[PDB]
Amino acid sequence: SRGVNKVILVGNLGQDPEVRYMPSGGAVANFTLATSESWRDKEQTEWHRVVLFGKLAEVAGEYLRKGSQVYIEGQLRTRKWTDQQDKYTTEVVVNGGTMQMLG
Amino acid sequence: SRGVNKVILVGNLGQDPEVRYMGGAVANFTLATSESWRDKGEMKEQTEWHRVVLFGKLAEVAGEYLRKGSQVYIEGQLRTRKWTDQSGQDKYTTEVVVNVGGTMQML
Amino acid sequence: SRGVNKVILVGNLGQDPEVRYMPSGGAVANFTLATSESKEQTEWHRVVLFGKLAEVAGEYLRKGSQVYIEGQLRTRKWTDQGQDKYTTEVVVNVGGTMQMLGGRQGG
Amino acid sequence: SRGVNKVILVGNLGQDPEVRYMPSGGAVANFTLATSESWRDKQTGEMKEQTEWHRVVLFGKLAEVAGEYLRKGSQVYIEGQLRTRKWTDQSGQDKYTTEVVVNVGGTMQMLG
Repeated sequence: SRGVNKVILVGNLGQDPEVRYMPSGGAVANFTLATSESWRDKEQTEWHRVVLFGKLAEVAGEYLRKGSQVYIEGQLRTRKWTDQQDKYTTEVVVNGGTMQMLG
Repeated sequence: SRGVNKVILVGNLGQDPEVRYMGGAVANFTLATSESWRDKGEMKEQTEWHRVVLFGKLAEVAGEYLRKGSQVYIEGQLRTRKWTDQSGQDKYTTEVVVNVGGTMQML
Repeated sequence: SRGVNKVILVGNLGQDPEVRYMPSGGAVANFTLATSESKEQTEWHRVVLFGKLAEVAGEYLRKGSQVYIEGQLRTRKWTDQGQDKYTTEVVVNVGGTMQMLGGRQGG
Repeated sequence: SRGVNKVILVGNLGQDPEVRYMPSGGAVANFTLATSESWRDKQTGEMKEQTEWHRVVLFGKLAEVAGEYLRKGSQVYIEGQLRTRKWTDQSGQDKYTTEVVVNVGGTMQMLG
């Protein structure tokens, strides 16, 4: 493998985790994570799209709710999709990655 | 300051850095990282392209010394910004932004 | 600079932060932070904070507090009553932070 | 599994890696890694340099890869965790060593 692609997030879920099961039986979870920065000339929030697979996805479905504080270690992935044109979404994907609930 | 938003990358510039002066400098370039896995059986490979943006001294350093193919270490944060393109379509871009608490190191 | 020296910790304070003032007047906080892998084994990390963050730690942190630490490794040499001793600490530098995560361990 | 214990290093080997094989059969490698930072004292204006030497330990394939390809002065990327281990020395002194340990879930990457 060439280079390093690593994301570390701590923040709060903006909604309940959505868990879907793949025909194979592999769990997949999605949720958004808020991080913010406040400074004096001000507050700016960043919303991260997190994707979890397998057991970690199942853990998210059991235990995570809107407002839950989690730690995320994942990788950046930009994927192309089209809808009713070309759209691109950059996600934080947990594959070597971990998820830990902090409350 | 509320939560943690941290990106760490090691990779190679996909082109020469674009440097513009505002007085603070702003530089941008793309970074390739790749993972290689073996098929279930051939050595396969996928590259990920990251959009990096630098501000101040780091941007100026990038313009001086970085070129297409340079290997760098980046520590920054994620920012998704919205723009409408000239067709009226709302578009979003996620970039890796290196401000003060971030670094860039040439390897 | 030359190379990268980065430690990232999430865990719980082993004791109350010890805050002392240096001759210079700068604040310094010291405490231990526990991390564990599960068979279960605990790693105790020696954390050192300086200035405003150290005072913040003394005000608001207690034994059992969950914190996030971003710092760097420093091994410092000190002699005992006369053998040479070394301690490796996680020191929160310019580019580092400490963030209170809320919640606390019990007994 | 409880909390987070992560070290990230980029630096240069201070020696060739020593690779011993355990009786179990798994390889173990160790070497020291130098990281340095340079800054100008904001109060005094002086230029300052400080080097930090890290003790790295690798297991399994990475240990073997290190023995094959890494040498003194090689630039590597390390991701691992901190471990402090206790030992009494032949003089009877309790001693402590903090190492950067790369197990499963860590990586070692040759740079350049």
